This record gives sequence, C-alpha cells and structure tokens, in this order.
Amino acid sequence: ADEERAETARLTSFIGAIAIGDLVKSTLGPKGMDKILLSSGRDASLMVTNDGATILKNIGVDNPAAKVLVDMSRVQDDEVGDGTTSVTVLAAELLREAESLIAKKIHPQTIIAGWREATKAAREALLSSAVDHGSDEVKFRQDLMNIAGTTLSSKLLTHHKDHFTKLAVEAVLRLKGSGNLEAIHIIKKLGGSLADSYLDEGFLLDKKIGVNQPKRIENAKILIANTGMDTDKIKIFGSRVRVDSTAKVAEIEHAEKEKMKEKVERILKHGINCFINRQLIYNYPEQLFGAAGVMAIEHADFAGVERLALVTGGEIASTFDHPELVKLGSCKLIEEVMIGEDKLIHFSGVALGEACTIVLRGATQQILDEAERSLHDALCVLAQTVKDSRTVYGGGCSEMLMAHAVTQLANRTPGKEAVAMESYAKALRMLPTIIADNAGYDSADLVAQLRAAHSEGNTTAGLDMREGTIGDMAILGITESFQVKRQVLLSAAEAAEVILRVDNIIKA
Amino acid sequence: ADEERAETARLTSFIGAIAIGDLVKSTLGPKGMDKILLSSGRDASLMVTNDGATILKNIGVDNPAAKVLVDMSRVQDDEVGDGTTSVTVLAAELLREAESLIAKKIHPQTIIAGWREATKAAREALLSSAVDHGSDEVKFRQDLMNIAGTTLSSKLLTHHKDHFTKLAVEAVLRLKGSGNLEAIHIIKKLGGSLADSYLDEGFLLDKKIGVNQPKRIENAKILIANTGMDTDKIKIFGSRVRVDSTAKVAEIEHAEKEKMKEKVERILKHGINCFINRQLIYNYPEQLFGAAGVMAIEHADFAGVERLALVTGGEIASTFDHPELVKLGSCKLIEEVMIGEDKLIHFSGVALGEACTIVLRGATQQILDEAERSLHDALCVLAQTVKDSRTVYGGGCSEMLMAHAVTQLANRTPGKEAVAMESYAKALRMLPTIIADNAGYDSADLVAQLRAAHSEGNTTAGLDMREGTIGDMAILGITESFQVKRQVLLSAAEAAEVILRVDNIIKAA
Amino acid sequence: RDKPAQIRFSNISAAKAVADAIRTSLGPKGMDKMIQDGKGDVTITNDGATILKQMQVLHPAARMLVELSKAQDIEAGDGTTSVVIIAGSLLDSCTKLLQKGIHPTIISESFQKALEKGIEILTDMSRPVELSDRETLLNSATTSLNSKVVSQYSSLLSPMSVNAVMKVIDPATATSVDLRDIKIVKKLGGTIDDCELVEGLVLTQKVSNSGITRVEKAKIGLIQFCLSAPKTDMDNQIVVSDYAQMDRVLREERAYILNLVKQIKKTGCNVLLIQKSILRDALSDLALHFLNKMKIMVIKDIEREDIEFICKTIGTKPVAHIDQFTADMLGSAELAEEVNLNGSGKLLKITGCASPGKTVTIVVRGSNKLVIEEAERSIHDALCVIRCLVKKRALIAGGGAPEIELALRLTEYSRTLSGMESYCVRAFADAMEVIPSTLAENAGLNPISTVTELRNRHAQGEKTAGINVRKGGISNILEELVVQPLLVSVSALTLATETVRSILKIDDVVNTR
Amino acid sequence: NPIQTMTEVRARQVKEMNPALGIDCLHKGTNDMKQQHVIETLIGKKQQISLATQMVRMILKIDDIRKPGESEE
Repeated sequence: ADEERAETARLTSFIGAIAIGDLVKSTLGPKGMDKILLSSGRDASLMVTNDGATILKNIGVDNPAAKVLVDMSRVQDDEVGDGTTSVTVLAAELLREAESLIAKKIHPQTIIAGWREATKAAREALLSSAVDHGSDEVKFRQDLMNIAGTTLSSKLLTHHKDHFTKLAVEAVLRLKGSGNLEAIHIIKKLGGSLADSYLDEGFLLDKKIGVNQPKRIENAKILIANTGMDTDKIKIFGSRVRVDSTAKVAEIEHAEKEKMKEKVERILKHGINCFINRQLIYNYPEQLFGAAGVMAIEHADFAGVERLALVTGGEIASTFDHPELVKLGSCKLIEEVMIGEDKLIHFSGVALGEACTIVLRGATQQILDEAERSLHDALCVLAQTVKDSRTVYGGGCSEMLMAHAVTQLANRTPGKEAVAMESYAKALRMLPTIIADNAGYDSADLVAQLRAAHSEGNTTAGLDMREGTIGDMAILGITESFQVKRQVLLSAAEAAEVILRVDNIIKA
Repeated sequence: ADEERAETARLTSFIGAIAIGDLVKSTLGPKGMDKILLSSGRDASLMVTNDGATILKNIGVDNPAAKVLVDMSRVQDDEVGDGTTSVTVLAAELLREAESLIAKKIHPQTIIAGWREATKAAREALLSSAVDHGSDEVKFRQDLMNIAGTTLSSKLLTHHKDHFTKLAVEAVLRLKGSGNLEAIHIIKKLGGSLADSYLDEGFLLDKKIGVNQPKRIENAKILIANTGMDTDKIKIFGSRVRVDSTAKVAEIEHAEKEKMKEKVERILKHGINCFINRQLIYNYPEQLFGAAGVMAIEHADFAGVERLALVTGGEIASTFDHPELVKLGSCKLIEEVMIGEDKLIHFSGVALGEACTIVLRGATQQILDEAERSLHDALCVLAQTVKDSRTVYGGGCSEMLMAHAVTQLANRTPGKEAVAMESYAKALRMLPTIIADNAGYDSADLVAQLRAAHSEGNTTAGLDMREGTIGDMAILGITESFQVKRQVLLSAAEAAEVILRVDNIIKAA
Repeated sequence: RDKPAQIRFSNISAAKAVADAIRTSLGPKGMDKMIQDGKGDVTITNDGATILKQMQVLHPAARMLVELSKAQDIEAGDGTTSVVIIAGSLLDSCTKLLQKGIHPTIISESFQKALEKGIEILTDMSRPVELSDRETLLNSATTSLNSKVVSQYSSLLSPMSVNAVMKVIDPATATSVDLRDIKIVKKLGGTIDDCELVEGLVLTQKVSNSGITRVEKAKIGLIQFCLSAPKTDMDNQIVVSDYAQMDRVLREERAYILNLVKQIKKTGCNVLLIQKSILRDALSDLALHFLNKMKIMVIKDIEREDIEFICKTIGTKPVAHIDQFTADMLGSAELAEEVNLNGSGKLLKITGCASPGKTVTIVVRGSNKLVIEEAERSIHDALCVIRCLVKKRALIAGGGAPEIELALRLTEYSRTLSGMESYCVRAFADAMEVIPSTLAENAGLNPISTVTELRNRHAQGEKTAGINVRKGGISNILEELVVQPLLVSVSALTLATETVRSILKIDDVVNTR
Repeated sequence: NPIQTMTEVRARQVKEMNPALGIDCLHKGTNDMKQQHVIETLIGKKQQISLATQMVRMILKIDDIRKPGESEE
C-alpha cells in the first residue's frame, strides 16, 4: 500500500495534532476565552465545550497526529487531570516548534533529545517552584482548596465549582489520599433549584408506586440481591414452551402470569421486608408483590447500595440462595415522595459517614456532568495532592519560569540542543500568550519580562487571565499539585517527540 | 502616488532587503561563496564576487527599501571600508525578526524601541570585547597586520594580500600616529607583477612626459600648475587665440610661441627644475622646459598633482593665474624609474614625512583595481585602527558574546524592548550561522556551542571560517578591530530601524 | 485562524438576517406568508410571535435563535419576539467590536455590562402595579388578549385568567402561579362563551359514550390494573383449533369480567383513567364496556396530562386488580361530571377533591379546537402575562418600545463605565433604537418616514417617553395598555445576551462527526 | 490598544476635565499632555477642527454629483 515520508509524515504530524491543540487551548490556563463545539454531524444543535476529551472524542481522528494526542492527552487527563488539553496543546505548541528545527533541519536526534532533556529541565526548573502547602491538614485542606479550585477553573460550571471545591477536598480529606469517588456517590437528577447541590442521606430513586403495594415501606431491612425478573422469572420450572402451532398463542399468554407469581415465592422464604432487585416489573405483578409481604422496590441502583454497604455494614454478594449470604443494610424508612410531577423514592438510615451520596440538580445534564469531571480532574490532581502537596504557582508564572530557566539550561548546557532546549522553552510561555490576548494583556512583558521577573523569586506574583493583570498565585490560588505539571509535559513533549521521531507513516 | 501601508511596503521591504542581505551574505566570509556577477540591464561580462558590495553596485534593485542598503553598503564601503556585506545582512537579520514582529502584532515603533537601547548593549559588550591592541607600535604593526588584510579577506583577492598588506601596513606604519591617505599616493599602474605592487617613500607620478624633460633632479623645484601652454592662459606675452584684425589670427602662433615661450619664463622663472601640470603642456614650452632643466609633465594626475600639492608642499598655479606667483612643489628627489614595466616619476624630498606613493602594480588590472579596492578599505580601517588601536573578537566570537550579552540583557529587560532586544541579539547569534554555513559547516553545532562558549562568556574561542569550526580569537588576525564593528553595529540596525518608522510609502512610480 | 472569524461572523451573519427578517411585528405590517418550505411544502403563517417557534432555520447561530425564540416564550408567555428582535441588536455591535480591536472576551462582558445596566434602567421604567389586583391581572390579560387571538372573548378570558390565577395565586413579586399549576384543558363543543373556569380539577379524557356518570359519588380514576379473567390473566387449557373450542374461550373471558367491573364500581369508582400500558391487554374491550355497564368513566390509553394532574390535585395513585380490590390510592372524588353540550366532547369534571391549594382547571371550549385554541393560547398567555405580573409586578412599555428609552440611557452608562466595553455598550446602546423603526419593516412603498423618528421619538421625549409601537400617537411608551410586566423585557435581554455571547466563544471549526 | 488607551483618558475624562494630561504622542508610559510636552496651539486645534470638520461637509456642497461620465479623468 502506501508509506508517508519524512517531511509529510512530520507535516501530517503537525497538521491534526496542532489543530486539536488550537481548539481547547482557548479555555486552557486561566479563562479569558472558551471553546464552543459546533455539532452539525450528530444533530442540529450547539455544544458549549470547555472539555478537551469532548473536543477530542466528538472529533473523529483519522490523523496519526490527531489519533495519538486524542489518545495520549485523554490518558493524560484520565490520570493526571485536565490533561486532554495538556498533552494536546503543549505538544501542539512543540509540534509548531518541531517544525522549524525540522524545517531548518537539525538532525532529529537533537530535536528529539533536546526537548527530552528540556522537558525534565522544564519540570526541574518548575520543580524548584513546587512547594507543599500541605503543612497543616487545614492548610492542606486549603491546599486542597486552591489546587482543586485551580483544577475546577476553565471548566464551565455554576455552583458546582463551589460545591466540588470543598467536596473534592471532603472526599480526599476523609479518605486521606487518592482523590476518587468511593466516599461520595454521585446520583444526578434534574431538580428545581438550578445551581444548588446538596448531600443525599442514603440514596434516592425514581418510581410511581400504585395498586396494592403501599407507597411507603417503613423500618427498611434492605435485602440486596442481583436476582430479579423483568416480565417473567425463568427457572427450572420457569422454562416452558407450549407453542408448536397457532393454537397455543392464546394459551401461552396465560402462563406468563404465573411466571410473574412464581419468583414472589423465594423472597417470602427470605421473609425480609425490603427486597431490592435491579430489574423492572409490570403493574399486575406489582399487585402480586404488594400482597406478598416482602416489599419489591423496583429497579434498585448499584451506587446507592455501595453507599449503604459502607456505613450500614450491608453487602452486595453473589450466590444468593438465602438472606444470610447478603449482609443486611439497616435503613430507617422507604417512602414515595412527589418531587415535581415526577414521583420519587428515597432510602435513609445513615448520616454521611465513610461514604456519602451526592445528588446534583438543574435543568440539563451538561451543567451536571462536567461537574463530576471537573471534580474528577481535581480528584486526579488530588490523588497527586496527598502524595505531593507541592503547589506551584501557575498561570505561566510557573510555566514561563521554565521558559526563563530552561533557556539558561539551553544556553550553556547542550551543545547543539541549545536551540532545542530554547525551542522547548518557547512553548512553555506560549499558552500564557494565547491566554494573554484572551483577557487582554500584553503577552510580551508578561511572557518576557515577568518570566524573568517571576524567576527572580517573584514566582508568587503570577499570571491570571480573567483580567490582563499579574497577581500572586498563592493568593489567587491558581496552582495545583506539581505532579499535575510534570507528567503532562512528559506525555506532551513525548507525544510531540513521538511523531517528531516519525519520518515515515505507513498507511496500509 | 500610491500609498504603501504597513505590510505591503514591509514585506516588499523584507523580500528585497533581506535577499539583498542574502546574496551579500552568500559572499560573507572568504568562504562566503563566490557569486557570479550577473548584471542588470548592461555589462553581461561577469566577474565573480566573494564580496556583496559588488552585487549591490553591479546589480540594481527595484525595491526602494533595498535601494537604501546599497547606499548603506556604500556608507561602510566608502566611510568604514569593510563591514559592507555585513551591514546589509545584520539589518536583514533584524528584518527577518520584524517579519514575525509585524505580523506578530508588534508595532515597528516597539521594534525600534529595544533596538534603540539594544544597539549599545552589543556595542557595550563589543566595547567589552573592545580591548586595545596596537597600544605598542609592534602591536600596532601586527594590529594593523591583524585587521589590515582582514579587511581583504572576503574581498576577492586575498592572495597577493601577502605583499599587499605588508605594503599597506608599512605605509601606515610610516604614518606613525598621523593618518594620511593623501600622503599615501595611490597609483594603480599596469606592468610587472602584482607582488610587484610597490610603496615609494616620497611622491610619484604614473604620468611620465617622457625623457625629453629632465628625468632625475636633486633639489628640484616642482611647479604645481593647471597652467596651460597651447591653451593660451592670461598675461599676454604675444598674441593668444583671437582675431583683432585681418592678420591678427596669424600673429597668434609665433607670438603664441613667445607666449608659450614666456609661459616657460613665468613657469621657469620660479627657478623650477620640474613643472608638473595637471593640464596640457605644449611641446615647445615642454621642450623649452626640457631645455631649461625643467621637467614639464603633461596632464599630470589630478589626484597626483593634488597629492603632489599636499605631500610635496606645492600650490596649484591657479591655472597660470600665478604666472610667476605660485608656491612651488619642492621635492629634493626626482626619479623617473620603472616600477612594473612602466617608468614612473618618483618624487622624494617632499614636504610631508608621511608622504608616500603606494604603487599598485597590475599584472592584470582586474586584480590591480581589485588591489586598489582592497587597498583603501584596509587603509580606511587602518586610519581607524591608527586612531583607535584595538580589536574585537570576530568570527561570531564577540557576535555570540554580544548575542549572549544582549539576550541575557534581553532577559533582564524583557519589556516591549526585548521583543526587539531578543530579536536583536539573535541576529548577533544569527550572523555566526552565516559565515560558518558559508564555511559549509553546521552552525547549530558551532553557534549553539559558540553560544555555550559565550554563555560561559568568551573572548577567545569563536567560529573560525578559516577552520570552518569554532576557534581562538586571541588576536589571531581573524580578531576584528573595534573600528568596523561599532560602525556596523551603528549602521546595520539603522536601515532596519529606518524602514521600521516608514512602513508608509507613497509611490507615484 | 480564519476559521473562528468567518463562522463566528457567519454566526453573526446568518443569525442576524434571520433576526433581521424578524421584525414585522405588532399588527398589520407586511404581507402574509404562504410558505413553500425548503422542501416545497406550502404553509400559511401570520402573527410572527408564534411564527418564531414555527420558523425552521438551520446553521448554528440561526437555529439558535428559534431555540432562543422560546426563551422569551418559555418562562413568560408575553411578547415572544422581544428576545428574537434583539437577537440581532447584539449582533449589530458584534461585527464592529470584533473589528474595533475589542476582544470577544471584552465583547463577552460587554453583553453582560449592557445587560446588567439595561435591566437596571428598565426597573426605573417599570411601573410597579399590584400583583393580586384584579385590574393588573385583567388589564395585563386584556392588553395581551387584545394582542392575542381573541379580542372579544378577552372579556371572558381575562377574568377567567384572573379567576384562574387568583385561585392559584400565591401573592408575591417572586415566582408564583406556575404553568404546571393552572391546568388548561380543551373541550369540543360549548362555546368560548361556554369556556368554563372550573375551580376544581377537570380531567380531559376519552369517555365511552354516555349513560355514564355526570353525577356525584365517584371514586377517582387513574387505575393501572388489568382485570384478571379466563383468557386474560388466568390459565385456560381449552385448546383453540376447531371454531367451537375457539368460541368457548371468549365466552368464559367475556362472562367473567362483568363481575370484575362490578367490583370496580363496588370500590365507589365511577371513573377509571386506565394506564396506556397493557399488562396483557390490560383492560380488554370486554372489560372496558363492562366498566361502561357500571357507569364507570373509563379511558384506555389515558393521556399523561390527566395522570399527573390527578396526582397533583386529587392525589391519585393506581389501585390493584379488583379481585385484589384496591389500596384506595385513588384520590378523593365526588362529582364525576361529563359535560355534554350538544353531546360534543368527553370531559371529566371532578367537582371537589383533594387539591394542592392550586391547579385551577379551566375548560376551554368552542365550536372547534380552532375556536378553542382561540381562547386557550389567549387565556394561557393571558394567564402568562398575569403570571408575569404575578412573577414581576409592574407594567412597562410593550412591544419593544422601552429598549429605545433604554437605548439613550444606556448610552449615558456608555460614559459612566468609561471602560473598553463602554464603547461596546455605546455601540449596542444605540443598537436598541433599531426595533420600532424596524418593526415597520415589511409592508410597503415610500418607506423612510418611520425610521429616525421612532429613534428620535423617545430621544425627542428626553429619557421619558415616546410613541407607542403597538398603539400609536405621541404619548408615554410605558403607560398605554400596551403594557407588559418588567419580566418580559428583562427576560429578552438576559436571554439574547448569553446565546449571542456564546458566538464570541464560537471559534475554529469543530463538528461532532 | 486604541480602545484601551482611549479608555485610559476616557476614565480620566470621567475624572479630570480640560486635561493637561492625555494619551501619549511621545509614546511614554505616563500620559501627560503637559508633561509629554505635546504642545499645539489652541488656535490650531480650533482651526484644525474648523478645517478638519470642514471637508466632510463640503462633499455635500450642491445636489450635483453629476458627471458627463468623467469625474476624475
């Protein structure tokens, strides 16, 4: 078939990945600008997207440049957080920088190993600016406030940043390391209060309970089972087929009613009031469950059970022949509440504790979903933050110091990679420029004098573009766990150096 | 008249003037490669240049911004001598910067702003690389011999420079603190060898009337004159050209002879043994000077009769307006003597002690006028080198030094000024690329190492286009005088800065 | 690159012409649209307040404005064009400011700063009028109803609108009297004269024929239960091949269910709203007519409207199979009334019931649904403008007129800000003079007499007043009886501000595959 | 920025009146029209206005833009 050659393979390396690098960087850093994703292909609509992966994934990747950075920077955001922009944008800037060095054509080993050493030197120079705010657990709480508060930025939210500013702290603070969600269960519904988010005791669910099954189930013993039916319950006797012909059509529709009545038996053997099964029923069986005495709460949810499992002591286990093999969560009450014109059901019996349930509210899910991701990217950096509390004061005040300091490491240290560690230093100030015009400040004195200035020990005073002014990134809280600014440069320059190493793209 | 706004003129400014900085940087360095001279509109006959000033003088350019450089080229080439191809490229080096800077939204006001201060930052670093050599005469001897022939390096004929620069330093060695290039009589004269190019102590004339006027004289009085003979100057000795009557036109000749003959007298009656005329001498007064013991040399060199007036102590006759009255040139020695293949009239005992005649002897005039083109630009630097005896470390050394200096200053400045000033010292770093890439050797190796070398700071290791690699500037002779650099550092950024204020160009052409 | 500008310009371009083709508004202007579609389908459209939603436009910012067209309509229900007419008033300044050396960010808060100060001044020109006042309800309805479909039946609808709101009124200058609350139901037959305000919950269902309950003593509907019978929920081993044994199955199926429906009437039920689902057939057509033998109002496949309102008002839940009888989760009902006025229409009226202190159910009638919708959308928007006056208690200049008052005065705040966006404000502060002259757009010959005057008509009236756009004659724009609560106009500005500010962040080229 | 430096004295003119200090012709960081020492006769500025505001009106002179077809050649 086909083989793409050095120039074009390096050109094609620069066409798609720099493109997708240009898309999200409008958002990245501080916010003087945002990105909007036009959707004409999947629909006729608009998607406001500050989200790297969204712009990465919703744009199909045919390009060995774009496929990589869409693949790389996603994993970058999947691990470090806010990394869909990181690898993509930073490499895109470097793929811009790889051009000229390849264009003026140093042999690539320079362009390869120059930034290789420089990416470290970048990290190194910025590893100097990395400082733990984890001094006190309340200061680390505040270190979790500014680091997560920085990670929540540029990602469109309403009160969700304020909710998940502390709740990202709360999750990793009581878990004490490894920012994740096992301790707060996110159950997202559309509520009346637009920006408001609140704690969910136990967890809540949706259903309308009519007929004989009472609308309320009191003193709830949750029997946790993955055993459930939909229309019917098939089993040893539950497997029967009457139809060889056109005669049994009217008869075969009779016995389906018994398969509705047969499963109701084995749970009465268990005798436990609340029986949670994950699967739907019809109403006529609901009429059969209501007279059973073992309450069928229709379509239970997984996360809320894990919520109960931690604080109550209950369990979701396998091989369910008996209640004994299932540890029983003890819940106060089970009620049908009418919330809006939708009728809801709620479980209780716990107060916060080891786990929690978080229930978001609003008109649409676009405000709800980006919250847990902006939470997640915090969680990723907050997984970094307990390990390394180092909070490096950013906006490019962290980034351009590398541009300043690596230039020092560029000038003397490398022989022919001086130009490379210079070329790598260029991208380090480059988003500070494209975010400077977004908030309307001189890129130059910023990316030129201030990188010298804030490298004098002015690292405090730093780059916040909502404004066009320089400000302290300890007081302005634009900063994160410095592991967020390391692995990104690594898989960024690499993803730039991956396709920089590429002089042939062989297309089969 | 059509108004050129910013990018229209400015791109047109770049494309010509940077390419004007290119075919000249193609000549930059002795291993700046030969450019066959393809002339524009006339003279298909082709020299091949290692010096871009030729191209600038040979090839005309339609770009007005490029029409500026040739003059700035000639600024160096005439005023400063060497630095000619170089003043053109460094501007282009700074123009390549403003390529971005303009399209990079930087207004040319700012683009000048840093380069305003940045010009001295390199100057001052090159004031730092300015160190006085030649503080001793032997130093001055070798400090000349340093940058004398160094002027001749890129300039196409660096070979007879062996004999030439020795001549060139000796005459300026004779100057002894007082630079006089008119006391050096420059005679480019065919015959003999090119290593037969010569330096007389005295004055000299390439003009020889012949041997029918006294050839050698001691204690000779030279009349320095525009005085005419068949030309019929003032003060009638007998009828000059006129018709006053029927036969008055006939009374001319015989009494014009007497007029020519008493224009011997007036001229002779100075007591001269030599009459040197920047104008015609008729054969009878000529030979009647030859019969008077007077050497009458016809239409003797304008600059010669002028330098003979300067070096020998002579006054021009005011064109015979001093028939007896003009102060003579006085040179105790008259020598009609063959340098090369031609008898040349040598004058010693002249008024000036620094008075000398450098006789450049063409074995061919193409090298001869080239010797003379390589002669004076040295002498330009030499008189500079005389007045300021000193060097600066070339071959990219002080370049990268200034580069690492101004850039790290562009690193401590870096306001609007560094936007120019980082653009500034990069040119100081980019010219080291030019000579080494002219040398056909990787600059990114050497430059970025020369960077490191001058990021350590350096006066010594610099890119030697002779070696094609980084090498010592100890004053090895590739260490340049502070003379040209300051001028180029002054002159180069100008044309850049000059076009920087005028992007607006109104063209009725 | 160039990619952001063009499409963002196109976002300002393609949406503007749509927003520019908008303003014919307020009454007799232009000529009717009998619309061959982009597909060729021919469609007649008038009174473009509704045509906004009806308009089908593609392109990212252009379809945005139809989605922005409901933005005024969704919450308010009055002056639906107010956001769409200004959808291009911001796009006015958009081009210039992008071209002025002003950043889309500096243009972004520009919309805000112009929005912030705009709704501020509108409060000064908002004349607060009593939230519960019959007039400020009636006249808000009237003025709207005057512009809405029926100008005569207004005198019926306006008090019914008042009476529907004043029933559900939660008197406030904040959110009250929601749209989920007031239940607006339609009934074939009667008249708009016979359109009946009904305080109690009236479910609109398909009731089988008559000889059923118009009378008292009914246990309410909304039942999901099937009737278990042989050949329904019960096993019959009677095999069907021969016609006789195929006949034996339906007869036991039909003979049994009539006892079930008696048990359903035994519950006290004269009404069943039957689930639109089917447990098998759920209630068969055997069961349904047997229900009609018991005078039980029964609709198989009932609408979702009477499912939730019966939960909202009567507090009703499904009850079990009637052999299993009921949990009596059916809410309290007493009068089950099917109005037959000339027999037209099936209307379930529950007079007295559980009620959430709310949900007036107004039966909207007429000779036809067209006559009905003459009242319904009118009474709705009458309710709405009343709701708007319940939402915001005030009446401002109607029809976009106050924006020209807001025009001049925002040009003053163009100076007070003294910012880079003060220029942006300035460009848009003069871009709110466009609508009244532009509303005149489309009709006819010798145009220009309308234009700069409507600009000046407030300008000449200082910051006080100008001609009304919907009425006419030199007067106060504000006090006309063309009047809308402050909500409608501060809504419109808030709505167009955002979606058009998204354009500023619309950049490059990105498309979901 | 032509908008921001105009915004500069805009805020300043929302503050100071008849300012001796205004934006930079001399291109300084401070903008003081007295201490930039940009100095122009108030006659000239006045006359300039009179002269600068002049031409634009003058293209309106009579109703005749009418040309034989040559308004320039």
